[PDB]
Amino acid sequence: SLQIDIPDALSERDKVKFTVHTKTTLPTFQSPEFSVTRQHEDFVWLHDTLIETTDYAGLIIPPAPTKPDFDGPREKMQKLGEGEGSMTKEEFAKMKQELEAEYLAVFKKTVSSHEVFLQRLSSHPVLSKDRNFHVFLEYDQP
Amino acid sequence: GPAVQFFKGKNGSADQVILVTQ
Repeated sequence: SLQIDIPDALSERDKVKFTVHTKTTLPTFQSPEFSVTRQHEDFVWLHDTLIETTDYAGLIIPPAPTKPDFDGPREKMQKLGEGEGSMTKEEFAKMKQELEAEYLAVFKKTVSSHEVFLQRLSSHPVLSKDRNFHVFLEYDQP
Repeated sequence: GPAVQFFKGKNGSADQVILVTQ
């Protein structure tokens, strides 16, 4: 079996980090359980690479994940304090709490899109076997 | 502005977001 989930993620400056966790029985992997850190572009790279593969001409590659956008929430958070002085402590806390809820919503949607893409790949009997997909899953220089 | 760290809930555990130094 090939089981992939995204346990955790980080949003920073303008960059988003996903943790891609793999559980597998397959002999082809060096280890049964491992985790790596990947960025949205890495997901895009995999999709494009699968598309390029001559052998997969007759298969439909799963659509790439949507690029994550945290711009509204990040922009608001910077502004929030920012004007910490202007407002009361309860006002500040409630606002910070609100903006956090927003981050979480964006997180839930983007995490799902990235995870679903990987899960579709593992579903495919041919695609799961792909060498590039494997490297994406467990290559860890650090 | 701070980084935000997301933890997917260990179901049925709720998802969490935490403010990270940056």
